[PDB]
Formats: sequence, C-alpha cells, structure tokens
Amino acid sequence: PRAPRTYSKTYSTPKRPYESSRLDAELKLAGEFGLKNKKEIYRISFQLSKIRRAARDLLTRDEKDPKRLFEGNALIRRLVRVGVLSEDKKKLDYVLALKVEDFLERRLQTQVYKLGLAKSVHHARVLITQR
Amino acid sequence: GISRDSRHKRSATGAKRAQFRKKRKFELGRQPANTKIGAKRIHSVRTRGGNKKYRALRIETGNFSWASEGISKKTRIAGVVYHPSNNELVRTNTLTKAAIVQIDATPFRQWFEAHYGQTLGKKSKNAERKWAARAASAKIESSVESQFSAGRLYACISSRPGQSGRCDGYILEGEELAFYLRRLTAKK
Amino acid sequence: GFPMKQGVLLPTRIKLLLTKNVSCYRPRRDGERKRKSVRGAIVGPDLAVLALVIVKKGEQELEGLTDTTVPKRLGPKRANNIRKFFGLSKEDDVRDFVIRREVTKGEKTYTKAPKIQRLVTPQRLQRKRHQRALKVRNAQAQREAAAEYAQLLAKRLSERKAEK
Amino acid sequence: DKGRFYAFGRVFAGTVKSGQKVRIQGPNYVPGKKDDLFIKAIQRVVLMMGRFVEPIDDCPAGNIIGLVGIDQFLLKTGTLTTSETAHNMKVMKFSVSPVVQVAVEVKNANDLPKLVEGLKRLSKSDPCVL
Amino acid sequence: TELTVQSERAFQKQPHIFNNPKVKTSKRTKRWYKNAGLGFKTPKTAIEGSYIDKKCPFTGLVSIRGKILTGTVVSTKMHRTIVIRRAYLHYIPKYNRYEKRHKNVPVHVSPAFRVQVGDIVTVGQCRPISKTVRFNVVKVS
Amino acid sequence: ARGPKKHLKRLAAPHHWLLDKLSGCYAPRPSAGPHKLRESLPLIVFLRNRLKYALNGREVKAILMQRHVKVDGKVRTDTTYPAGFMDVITLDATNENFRLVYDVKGRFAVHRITDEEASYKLGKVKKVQLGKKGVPYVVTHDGRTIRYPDPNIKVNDTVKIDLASGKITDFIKFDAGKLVYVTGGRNLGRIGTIVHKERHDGGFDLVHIKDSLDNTFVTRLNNVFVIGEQGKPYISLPKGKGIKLSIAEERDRRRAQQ
RNA sequence: GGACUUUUACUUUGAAAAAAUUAGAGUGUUCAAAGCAGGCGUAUUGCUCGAAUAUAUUAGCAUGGAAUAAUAGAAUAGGACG
RNA sequence: UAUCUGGUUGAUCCUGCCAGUAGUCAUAUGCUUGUCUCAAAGAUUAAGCCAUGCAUGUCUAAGUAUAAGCAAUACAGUGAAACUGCGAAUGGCUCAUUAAAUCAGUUAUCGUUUAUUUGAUAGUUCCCUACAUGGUAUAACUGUGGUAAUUCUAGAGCUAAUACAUGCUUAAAAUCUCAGAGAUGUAUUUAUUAGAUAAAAAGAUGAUUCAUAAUAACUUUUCGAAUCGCAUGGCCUUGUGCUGGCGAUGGUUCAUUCAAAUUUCUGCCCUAUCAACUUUCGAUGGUAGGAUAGUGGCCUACCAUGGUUUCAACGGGUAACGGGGAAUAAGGGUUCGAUUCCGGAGAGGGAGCCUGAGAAACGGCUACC
Ligand SMILES: [Mg+2]
Ligand SMILES: [Mg+2]
Ligand SMILES: [Mg+2]
Ligand SMILES: [Mg+2]
Ligand SMILES: [Mg+2]
Ligand SMILES: [Mg+2]
Ligand SMILES: [Mg+2]
Ligand SMILES: [Mg+2]
Ligand SMILES: [Mg+2]
Ligand SMILES: [Mg+2]
Ligand SMILES: [Mg+2]
Ligand SMILES: [Mg+2]
Ligand SMILES: [Mg+2]
Ligand SMILES: [Mg+2]
Ligand SMILES: [Mg+2]
Ligand SMILES: [Mg+2]
Ligand SMILES: [Mg+2]
Ligand SMILES: [Mg+2]
Ligand SMILES: [Mg+2]
Ligand SMILES: [Mg+2]
Ligand SMILES: [Mg+2]
Ligand SMILES: [Mg+2]
Ligand SMILES: [Mg+2]
Ligand SMILES: [Mg+2]
Ligand SMILES: [Mg+2]
Ligand SMILES: [Mg+2]
Ligand SMILES: [Mg+2]
Ligand SMILES: [Mg+2]
Ligand SMILES: [Mg+2]
Ligand SMILES: [Mg+2]
Repeated sequence: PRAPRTYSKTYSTPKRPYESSRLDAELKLAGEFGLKNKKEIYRISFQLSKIRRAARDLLTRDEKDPKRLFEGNALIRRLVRVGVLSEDKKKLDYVLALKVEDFLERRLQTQVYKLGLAKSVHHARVLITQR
Repeated sequence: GISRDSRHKRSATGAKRAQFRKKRKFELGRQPANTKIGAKRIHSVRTRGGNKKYRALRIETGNFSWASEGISKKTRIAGVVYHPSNNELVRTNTLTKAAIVQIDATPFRQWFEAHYGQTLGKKSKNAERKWAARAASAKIESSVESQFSAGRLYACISSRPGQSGRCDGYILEGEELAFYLRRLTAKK
Repeated sequence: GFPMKQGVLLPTRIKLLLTKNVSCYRPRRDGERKRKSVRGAIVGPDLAVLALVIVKKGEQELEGLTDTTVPKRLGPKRANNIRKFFGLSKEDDVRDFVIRREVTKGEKTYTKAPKIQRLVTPQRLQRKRHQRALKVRNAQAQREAAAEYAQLLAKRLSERKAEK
Repeated sequence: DKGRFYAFGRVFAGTVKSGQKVRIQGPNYVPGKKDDLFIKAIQRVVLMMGRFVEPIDDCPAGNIIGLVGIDQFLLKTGTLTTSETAHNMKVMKFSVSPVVQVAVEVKNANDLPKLVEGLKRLSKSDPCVL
Repeated sequence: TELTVQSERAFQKQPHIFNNPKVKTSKRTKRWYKNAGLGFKTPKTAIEGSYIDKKCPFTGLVSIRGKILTGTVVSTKMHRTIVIRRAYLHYIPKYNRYEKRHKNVPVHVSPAFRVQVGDIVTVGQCRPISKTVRFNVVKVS
Repeated sequence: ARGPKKHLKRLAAPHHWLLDKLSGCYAPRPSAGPHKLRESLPLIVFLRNRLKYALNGREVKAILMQRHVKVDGKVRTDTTYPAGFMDVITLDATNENFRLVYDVKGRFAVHRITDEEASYKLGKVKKVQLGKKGVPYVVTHDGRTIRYPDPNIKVNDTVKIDLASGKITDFIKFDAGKLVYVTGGRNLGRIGTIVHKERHDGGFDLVHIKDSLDNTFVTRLNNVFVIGEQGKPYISLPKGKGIKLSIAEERDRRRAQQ
C-alpha cells in the first residue's frame, strides 16, 4: 500500500471547562475580532503554546549553541515576517511574552477592518468570505 | 523430509522447544548410499543448485594411490577388514571413507617390476639407463612386503562414495599401518 | 470411458499415479503427477470399445479395409530425411525434390513448401567459419597479450636484480 | 446461502438496473405519507431458472426477474417505484388463509434467539404463514 | 587427550601431513602448526606436543574470526571442552540502576593448554564445532 | 522467503533518489548489475527524476529502445538497469556526457564532461588474486575483472580505465596524502587528502580524513575512494567540489542573492 | 617486530542506529492539515535555489579521560633486574 | 504544558477511597449533519464457512510454421493451435502458531548454494558424414472413438528444433614416446609437492592445508557451439573456391549483482498455588563415519558423564507474531502496536513430494483427518 498521509490536530481544548474568567476573556476576544468558535481561540493558544514549547527549550541551551542561534533566528524571522512580533522585539526571548491578541491582530480578518475598508470586524469577515 | 534442523532437539538447558514452521527443503538430508562390493553401479542425485552428485552402491573398480611414490593404479577391492565406526561394516563389507580394505595389488607389483624390479616374495633401452640409476628405492617395510606373498594389500579409503561415486583410497604405511595392524590381529 | 493401460495385466479397473507417459501430463503443467483411474490390459465383458490393429488380410475385403485409403499428411523436412527418403546421398542437393502443395483462392494459387532444416548452406557454412575464426583471433590475442605482460618481468626484476 | 431470499416478481413499467434509487413500498404506504417505504439500492438483478440464477445487468418492463439485496426491507410483498408519487399495488386476494395454528418453542433454551430470528425468516419464506 | 593419542579406534593424525618412511629426518613425524593471528601466537606446548585434536586453533583445521571474549573457567569436566562464566551488569532504565546477570559459554580447549577452574581465559569465535560450542581458547592470564 | 524479491516498495527505496512519499506505491527495483541495489541509481531515475527528459516510465523504455543511450560505451536498454558511482553516460543526441558523482549531501548528482575524457573511467581495486592458469586479475568496484595488472598495485588502490577495452592505463597507490572521495557514512560525498590508517586487524580499518578547510573526520575504509594526487583530481569534478559546510553557513549564501 | 601494560566498570568524542513517523530549516498548498515542492522574465526554442538538520537510549565497534568503584601485582621469594 | 473540586462531622483537622475533570490515529453506539481538502475501514468474535466472476501467463529481426489459416521455382508477409524457452518461489492477504523462538541492533562464513545481471574466460575429442549425424520420436494436425459427467484421454497415420539422442573438422613449438608416426585440453575423484619470504660459509590475509601451480593415476567422460537473424565487403590464381562484418541464443569456470542458509554479542510480558530440569527414545562432550549446498548430535556406531538453575532454570499463563512505531506526557513514567515499512510465519489441519537456480509451494501434486 502507498504511504500514509500525515495529519495533525491544530487545536487543544482547555482543562477546566467552566472558569468564567476564561469564559469571559474568551468572549471579549470573539466580539473584538469577530470570531465564532472558541476553536478559533483554541487553535491560536495551541499555536502559541507549541511555540513557547520551542522557546523555553532553546534558552536552556547556553548562548552559542548552533541550534539555539539557528532556529532562534528562524523563529523570529517568521514572527516579524507577519507582524505578530514587533520589529524591535526581534531579540531572542521577547517571544515568550506574546499573548494570542497579537495573532488575531495579524489575522486577515482584522486588517480588512483596521485598514478602513470594513467599518466593523463582523462586516470584514463576510467581505473576505464572499470572493 | 529427513530433516537436519537443530529446531527438534532440546536446547542446552534441557527444554523441549515448540514447532514453528514446517520442515523447509533447504535443511533436508538423504539416506546413506551403503555402497557394496562389485557390479559397479552409481546413481546421479540432483542436489541443491542443480548440481549433481554421484551415489555409489556396488562399486568394485576403485582407483587408489600408493603414495610414497605417487602411483595411483585402478585395482579391484576384495573386502573390508576393519572399520572404526562400527564393526558391522567389516561383516557387511560395505565401503565408506575411513574403511580399511584388501586391494588386488598386482597392478602395483607389476609396476614395481616396471620401475625397479625385484619383486616379492618368492623392451627398449631408455629404461635400462634409468634402471639401476634409481637405487636405494626398494626398501619396503617388513610390514608391506609380507603381503604380496598373500597377494591382497591393506589400504584405507579417503573418498566419499555416497557423494563422489568414484571411491578411491590410499595404502597403509608407517605407524598408520602399525596401529591398524595391532587391531586386525588384536581381533584375531 | 476409462482407457486401458498398455501393461497392467488386470481385468478390473484401478488407480495409478501418472508421470509423462500414457494417460496424463496434460492438462496441468510441469509434473504434476495427477492420480487417475485406468483399466487393465486384459479384456472382459465390461468394455465398450476395443481398439484392434489389422495386421493380416485373409480372404474377403472389408469396406473399411481396402477402399478406405487415407494419405500421409506431411513430407520430409530434414535435408537428410528428404535425401534418404529416396536414396539420393550427400551428392544430390535437394530443394529440387522437396514436395510442393497447391491451393486455389484468388487465382495465383502458387504453392507452399516446407523450408528444409539441417540445410547445407551459407551462412551455416559462413557462420561455421566465422565461429572457428573467432576461436583463434581471441586465442592469438590471448596468447600475445599474455606475453606482452612479461616485459615487466624484466623491469620489476631489474629493480631487484639491477639495484646495486 | 442461509437465509437471504431473492425478491421475485415482474417489471411492469420502466427498467431495473443493478444499483438503483428504487423506492420500496409496502402495502401500508400511501404516496402522501412516509410509511412502509425504503429508498435503498438494488444490489443485482438476475433471471430465474431451476437453481441456475444467471446474473444480469438490467431488465426491461414486462418480464420476470429476481433482485438481491432487497429482502431485508420486505416483510412479504411490495411495489418498487422511482416516481416521487407512484402508488402501491393491489394486495393479491387469495383463497387460503393462515387458519390451522400450532405452538412452538425451542427444545433447548439457549436457542430461543435463533428461534425468534427464524420465525421472521420463515414468514418471508411463504406468502401466507403468519 | 592421552594414550599417546591412539586411544580412538581410528588412527589419529593430522590430515595431508606426511610422516614419510623413506627420509629419516629424525623428527619422524611432521608437526603442522599455524600462528593463530590477532597477536597471540602458538604455544610451544602446541608446536612440540603430539596430540591430534582436529579442533585445536593451532594444530587443527579450524580458524578464529569473530569476537574475542574473556570469561572465567567455571567447569573443567568434559573432554577437550570446558565452560566459562561471563558476568556483566544489565541496565534497568527506569530505576537508573543495574542488576547482575551472567551467561555461560561452552568453549573447546585444545590440549595445548592445561586449564583449572578459576583461571580467567581468553576465547575467540570459530566455526560451529558442536551443538553448543562456538568458541576456542587462546590464553591463561 | 521462497526466492528473490522482484519488487521494491517506496520508502524501502534509498533516500538518495528523493522520490515523493505519496506518488505511487512502488519504487523501481534495480536490476542485477555492477554496483549494488542500495548504492545504484537505475536509469529510470536519471532520465526522469533529475534530467526530466522522461515523464512516464513508459517514456524511458521508449527512449532506451532507441539505443539513444550508453553507459561505459555499452548501450543498455534495460529500464531498471543499475547505474552507480564513477560510470559515464554518453547520449546519441545532445552531444552530451555525464559521470555519476556524489554531491556533499550524499546523493547522486548531474554532472557533465567533455566528449573526450568521458572516454575514461575510474575504479577502486578490492580483489587481487591469481586466476586459473596463473593469470592475475583485479576486481574493481564495478565488477570488472581486469587481467594482467601492474604487479604491486595491490588492494585499496584505484585505476584508470579506457572504456574501449577494460584497459588499465594508470594507477594511484593508496597512501598517506592522496586525494579521496567518501562513499558511505554520515560524511558520504566529501573530498580531501588522507592522514592516517588505524590498522585494526580483525576489525574495521577506520581512516582519518582532512579536507580543504581542515575538518577532521573518520570513515571506515570501505567508505573511501582514492581519487588521485592532491589538488589534481584525476576526474572532472562537479562544481560543488565536495567540501561540506555548516547548516548556518548554508543559510547565509542564500541571503547573499537577496 | 620479540615479551605486556593485572583486568573491568563508568564517562567524553566518533562512526553506527533504513525509509516513514517525531522534532525541526526552507517554500503564500489562496490559509491550514499537508505536500516537497518551487523561484526570476521573454509573444517564446532559457535561467536557477532546494529536497536540510536533529534526538535516533541499550548491546557491540573506534576513541579521549584515569577522579569514582573494583581487581592482580613478591612473604615457604620459586620474586624484580642481567 | 508543574492547577485539582464534591462526598464520612453538630462542627474541625486528617487518612482514604468513590465521584468529578481533560486527552486518546480507540472501538462501539445515540441524536444531528450544508461546503472544501484528506482518507481508516470484517484485526478483536469464528487462521469459521464460502454460491458466482475475476486475480498468471508470456513473442522478438533473431528456437520450431506446409493452419487444407489469411494476404500473393526450399522457405521467406501476417500468423490461431502445439512444441521449445521463461515465468508462475515475486506479488497480495492474514497474524493462527511462536517467549531465547521470532525480532531489533551488532558480528561471522578461513562453514556454504546461487537463476539472473555485469565483467572476464575455452584451438587438442577417432580405440571410415563435417557442404553438417540419428529417429535412438513426438505435439499441433489428419482420422477412428469411449464416458451422465472434468482443463479426461485412448487407438491408428504424418512431420519440426536452441526438444530428446549423437558425434567427426585442424595449425604452430615443446614435453614425452618408436635415421621420426601418435598421444598431450577441461571438469569428476584421490594422494604427494611447492606455496620461500631471520645475515655472513662446501603473491594475498590479523591467521589457513588460501588463491595458483606441479607430479602420479582415476571417471558410465562435465563443459569444449551440427543454433538463429541482419548484412553482403574483400581475393584472383574469377571457382555454391576462398574470405568477411554489426547483432541474437547458448556453455564449463571464476568474479560480480539480486539473493539465500547458517551465525557472534546483548535485549522480552504475568506467574513459585512452577524448584529443580535435561539424559533408557541425543541430554553435554570426545573419535569415526553417514548425510547436507556446507559447520554442527544434523543423524549413526563407539566411548565419556556430562549440560541448565534463586543473577529464577524447568513448568504454567498470555484475550502474545517481533520491530520502526501510537496514546498520554513538567520531569520521571503509564498504556498500547492484528493493521501503509521491515523481518517472520501460514495458505482448513497434519505430513509428504515433483519441478526447478530458488518452494518442503498450496490460485502445484500425493496421502490421512
Ligand atoms: Mg511448459
Ligand atoms: Mg527511521
Ligand atoms: Mg512534522
Ligand atoms: Mg505549511
Ligand atoms: Mg505529577
Ligand atoms: Mg452532616
Ligand atoms: Mg475516575
Ligand atoms: Mg475519558
Ligand atoms: Mg452516530
Ligand atoms: Mg461548490
Ligand atoms: Mg467479507
Ligand atoms: Mg477474523
Ligand atoms: Mg510473498
Ligand atoms: Mg556472462
Ligand atoms: Mg521416421
Ligand atoms: Mg518417429
Ligand atoms: Mg500483555
Ligand atoms: Mg564430522
Ligand atoms: Mg496469538
Ligand atoms: Mg506486543
Ligand atoms: Mg491504549
Ligand atoms: Mg505489529
Ligand atoms: Mg488477534
Ligand atoms: Mg487493508
Ligand atoms: Mg509484512
Ligand atoms: Mg509458505
Ligand atoms: Mg478458511
Ligand atoms: Mg503445502
Ligand atoms: Mg502462493
Ligand atoms: Mg486461493
């Protein structure tokens, strides 16, 4: 038989289901960025965790570990390449600081509203959607 | 199958193993030839790789060798006298490697005369000029001369008739003949 | 319908294991010794058909005997199977005596003939020469390239003999 | 093979082909409601002989054939249509009646499941047995 | 081995090595030996003895190719073959600790060597020479 | 069991050839030839997977039947024919020749050479014995049994071959200093010098190597090919020139061409 | 090359540990999961970068270390050294 | 990516479990189900049973064409049947068996067989043909047939070969052998010999009985081309004379490649309510042979009394094929792996065996159940 397709889960569900603190902090992020699911939030915090996972794992290696420098650049090269890391913060472990909001800002959906162009983030989403 | 696998056979700890996998052909063995005297008969056997192999059963015209001189004359074999594996072969006169036999030995007397000439035990000229040129080359042992007076000579096989078909041996000399002599007359 | 085995010597019917001889070998490939039933060589009332071969003739003809006269259906094809089908020796060089056979469909009809094999011809002769010739040019190149080697027999026995 | 049954009968209009969005209509169903109705596929169509069932790709109207893969949706009878609103078919007034009854249970208690299944299977066997 | 060597019912001698009774080079029986390789060389007990032992790494027609192993002779009780005990520690990852294990190795001992139980010993892998033996001894420490 | 495998499953095929996981299910199983299955590179790979002169497999068995194609001068119609290290391939059209050579990352590389000087091949000697009737022969790394060799050439050396016959023209001894190519190991495909032999009898002969930028490494002897005098490679060599570089070093050379 | 460094454990480095999977560099599959692709301009007869790298525990191989922890070194000297 | 909450009391602090919570490439199942991409899937229970169909056949310029097949001066194009060759030993499926077995990594063959590929490699042959041997023979086909029935086959009549069976064709030197006619290859089998390789005086390897050579003979005498297709150049002393080129098929040996068979070290889950086990019938070893492709108690004869075990043998269990791997992961761990790759085993259960380089084959045969 031919080889297996590889696939992966993009998201990860919270541990305590009914902490209002997380319930409300989630809903604020929804109306602000015009999201529907918590999956939209979960996907991003899972991304962010899959990213600090690499980040704390490189600061444990002593400076000048060729792996530390090499993927340390590779990371930040990819993170101000999107604007979720600000240009000054290119320094090494400012990465560990990001909340999710910096990603929802750099979403296509938000820009189409923060660049004039939409008048409301909910209007932005359907504008993108309809070709 | 007559199988050659170790996978029957208790392990070194004394423990009966299990039967995984049936006998495979590449671990087979076959029955012995049990080759007898006379009426030369050999059977091809088709062995692995297509290679043939010749199964002596009833051989009689057996090549030999001397071979303190390197002579190797084909000669009749008349019987077997001693076997170190069991003495049930000396009385079935079945020939295998390491058997000890009586051979005709006249083709060796009638080559001793040819090279040197005495012989035992009571025509051009390129040979006379080499006849007494070869000297000090008629010192037999008391062990080997005393036989032509009986005619049959004592030899041991070195080939494998079951495998090679052709069965060829050498002749007993030195303590090799001394040792095998102290059991032929130790049986006596 | 079971047939009779050429030598079995029974009036009955029995089962044997068959190689490529007599009532077998096909249909199945490469031996493959199917076990089939056969019937004895001796006759009895239980038979349906006996196959007899006329050997002598006697008094009165039979209508399946004299008038029925069917032909050989193929003529010789080896040069010497043609040559000594008539008595012609190596000195007769057939292709003049090979039989022909006619057929008529669209009226040129011209005959078909069997292509003799074992035919004494070039390049059976040419390839015979070309073969034995190749034996030597290789052997001669072998013999002479062999000796071309043993001139470093000199130089490398002239750094251990001419080395003082 | 044990207990499956050929749906047997006659093509009156249209054609039947192997694999088909047939609507199986039991004698309860009416074209308004959803009732003794199944919209499932016709595995194969074969023509019947005496233990020959030579299989067949399709079959036109006016003939006698069997269908496989239909049986599990049929109690005793039915009409197969592909119209959104074709009606059922008449109920086959026959002469004999399931009037002489008997009582059954299994000799061995473990076998009752094989008996209750069997009674559904027997009721398909015949057009009359209740 | 003892009884000179001809205790066996077959005559016991090296194959294809010729004690010729027409040239009295007074050794009167030629001794074929080979240097085993790998550093260790043939003991003088092998060159000068007169045992037969077709399995001797020096006298015999058998060669030494694989692993070379060091064990300690634990049984000395079958003819021309002994068994040694190799000890080692196996590692149990979960406890980050070790347990003592040990295998036994039946080893042919050519009559060149006298060996007593005790006696750390050096062995090298040769062709299967019995059901259980695949090693032959070369040293005594 | 029961016989020789005629098939090769993808992902059982060597990483050398760099075939897509998904694509089809099978790889092409190299035929029997001069080198080895794992170290070969069948024709079908070369024509279609790097050159991209073919798209189908049906194409190569439609272009090889032209006899458009030759390795070591001989034509070789077999689609799954095992072509390995050091051979050459002239082509009828395109007046264009290739030699099969590793890049630094250990895979076979496309590499072109002159109409002439594809006339000659190199090969490592691994067997030197006496033939029947006393005729000494060598065996190269491509199965060539070459007779009457310059005596005291001896195993581990390399030999130039004229490809008209199996002619040995010159020979480089295997000695401290000579230039080498790495043909195995994590360091497969690197070049430079020779600085040691740990003789290691009974075992593996590791061999210390130093390259143009003075990087030590060790590879076991059957992973080294002696390739002539230093700075004077006896074969036309692909533009990478087999020297290795850091993973961080490679990134910078890309950003040079901004 | 003729006699051995008593012999082990541990640890450093190196080669070894198939491919896939995992980690992970690169690449706007329109994103993404993926895949190992792809990238630069002419009304066409080309140019060009990739297909990395790593953890791949054991046991074995090669190796640097000589702490830690075992072990043999002469005592009926039959001992070293010549 | 290092989190706990509810429940024993009148109340308290504990122990401590039950319950809750989160994931599961983890099965099942209920309700619900619009778009796109990706794509597991009769493993678990029953390695239980199977209707029907299919899953292995194969042709070139180049083994055999007289189809009474087409198409139109031995044959000649195309070409069914049949012979010959090759393949059918891969693939695919399944995981029943299997616990030192398999398997993984790591060794070994100085312990063996090997179709094929690739590369090297071969003048010699009679005890009355070589311008070319025999029917030592037959299929398809013709025709006579049996049986309810099968890929059943008989009886009679032809004819091919790269099928089967044969066998003559050579120089030029020498070494022998009777001022000179014949015998001198290779492989089978034996035995002896060299294989030096540590200085002055009458070849390879860590290592060999290695490669190789030499002597003396052996053999139901192995191979050493009576084969095809495309071309037709050259020679003059112009004759089916003599020559010659690019290819196809085949063969002994050696190498190679794909393999394989054995094999060294270390490593398996639960169980002592398994503590001894193995050896009369091979258990551990010794000599010898036999057998094998070859080592080996693999088997046999003779002998010896050995071999394993608390550092857990032996036995029992596994709802156990091993492995790469999967799930959960602060770290350590826990649980799984029938299943895309690798290795192995099996083809209803057992055994046996033909063919062949390769099978102890199952879309092969034989027997029992
Ligand atoms: Mg056939
Ligand atoms: Mg891997
Ligand atoms: Mg990934
Ligand atoms: Mg991506
Ligand atoms: Mg915890
Ligand atoms: Mg209360
Ligand atoms: Mg719970
Ligand atoms: Mg749960
Ligand atoms: Mg559901
Ligand atoms: Mg649409
Ligand atoms: Mg099914
Ligand atoms: Mg099942
Ligand atoms: Mg298979
Ligand atoms: Mg060849
Ligand atoms: Mg005839
Ligand atoms: Mg005939
Ligand atoms: Mg379990
Ligand atoms: Mg033996
Ligand atoms: Mg099981
Ligand atoms: Mg398991
Ligand atoms: Mg699980
Ligand atoms: Mg598994
Ligand atoms: Mg199961
Ligand atoms: Mg499947
Ligand atoms: Mg498998
Ligand atoms: Mg099988
Ligand atoms: Mg079944
Ligand atoms: Mg079977
Ligand atoms: Mg099969
Ligand atoms: Mg089947």
